[PDB]
Amino acid sequence: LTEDQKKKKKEIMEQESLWKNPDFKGYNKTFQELHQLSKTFANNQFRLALSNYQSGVNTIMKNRDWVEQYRKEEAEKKRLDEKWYWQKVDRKAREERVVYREKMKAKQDALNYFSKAINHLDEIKNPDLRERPEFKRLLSDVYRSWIMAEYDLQNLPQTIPILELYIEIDDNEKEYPAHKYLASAYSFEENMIKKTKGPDDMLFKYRYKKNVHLLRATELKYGKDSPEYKHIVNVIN
Amino acid sequence: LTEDQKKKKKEIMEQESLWKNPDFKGYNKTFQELHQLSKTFANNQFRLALSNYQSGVNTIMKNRDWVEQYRKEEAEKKRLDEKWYWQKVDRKAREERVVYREKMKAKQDALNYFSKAINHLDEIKNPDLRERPEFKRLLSDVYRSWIMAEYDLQNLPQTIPILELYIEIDDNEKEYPAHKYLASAYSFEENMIKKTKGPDDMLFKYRYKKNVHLLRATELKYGKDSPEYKHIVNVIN
Amino acid sequence: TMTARSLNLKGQSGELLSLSTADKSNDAIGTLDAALTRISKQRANLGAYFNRL
Repeated sequence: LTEDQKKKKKEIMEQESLWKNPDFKGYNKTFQELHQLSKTFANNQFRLALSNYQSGVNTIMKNRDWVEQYRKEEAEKKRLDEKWYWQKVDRKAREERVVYREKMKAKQDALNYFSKAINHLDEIKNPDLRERPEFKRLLSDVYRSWIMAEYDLQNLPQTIPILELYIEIDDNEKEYPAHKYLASAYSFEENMIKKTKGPDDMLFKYRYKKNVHLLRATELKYGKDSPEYKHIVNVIN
Repeated sequence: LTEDQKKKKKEIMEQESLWKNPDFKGYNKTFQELHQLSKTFANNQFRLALSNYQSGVNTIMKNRDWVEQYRKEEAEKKRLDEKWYWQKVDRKAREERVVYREKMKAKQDALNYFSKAINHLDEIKNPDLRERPEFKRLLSDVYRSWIMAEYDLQNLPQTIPILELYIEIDDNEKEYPAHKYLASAYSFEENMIKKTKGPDDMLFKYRYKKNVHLLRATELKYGKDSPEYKHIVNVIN
Repeated sequence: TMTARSLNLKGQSGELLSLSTADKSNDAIGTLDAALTRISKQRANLGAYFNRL
């Protein structure tokens, strides 16, 4: 490969890791680095923004622990009224829907915290501070967790304004997962217009934006005028 | 014979004795050793577990005495209304049914006591105490009597989880009768699926487990690569 | 009251997806009388209590 392709391969893997579903090692790594930003910045509103973000991520982490425990407790029940396939489907429908609704509440609590993290960053008015890598990386991590929290629950239309704000920050536009999620969320919205028989202007708007971010994700991961890019060229036409 | 074959012959005979139907000499030996172990153990919940186990075995022993006395009293009756062969067959079936019903109740009372013996052993929470030879000896004796109480009444499917818990304790897995009973009970369950035209997954599950414990019992009593081991392996494969 | 108010017997010899079976049929019938008896008495206790009030 070229020196740029080898560099690119490394970067795409780091970006996929960056967007990894949260776990305890990633939690630790994340709060090491986000706290590193607090170190240099020494700003009480940034500190408060991080305190709220961390509480939001903790909501998500505690929920993941709840989901395993709940499913465990259900698995460990004796099911003597489960002699039919439909009864197994019944009890399955009971389990999953309670889990989804509890995850919905955890998402809302996590987004109330993320909203507070943003409201505290909004209070940093000095443009010399708002342009700091410390400001931008924290704001990026708040948006990323916000996007992922909604994505997991299939709330794809809601992810668009946050993905768009995300890619505007400090070269986030060069992140392959950011364009993949934008393209997928736009695809959903295009399909919503086709299913609900909505206006053509919105059909084409959503289709266009899907193709833009499909094309950019492809360019970023494989390189422009690669066999994979060249394929997308004719498909979007 | 080799030192291993002589040792094996000795051990199989001791294991067959270990699973001998209860009688007064075995009762005496068993409880004299359990009480000495209880004094060494010095654990009130072990003492209580033993008190209940012994009450359960006493239920079984008292029942065996009842069955002889009942059959004796019936044999000694003059039967003026037994003039036809079909009457003799009917009356014979009536005797056997009364004996079976009383043995069923004795089993139920004996298992309530064994369940209490287990519930008391469950209250020994310290892992350094649960690993005591005294703890494992009593727990093994409770499961063994429980398995036998059900086995005698042909309640073979019910013996499986208890046999499985039994073989997990202190090298019980190396006992030939334990694998013989597992293989026989699994065979019964396979036959139930074949007679009731049940699902294939359960047919093969039960057949598989029968073959595993059939071969393992064979290996344990006759040795690996014995004419008997080689035969069972060739039949199964 | 809860299901463990009586001897909570379900299922029967043959194919199951559980690991439990019912006991002596005659006692299972007797058990249901016990179940009804235990709760009927509790209801009557409330009934009687209502009359006290």
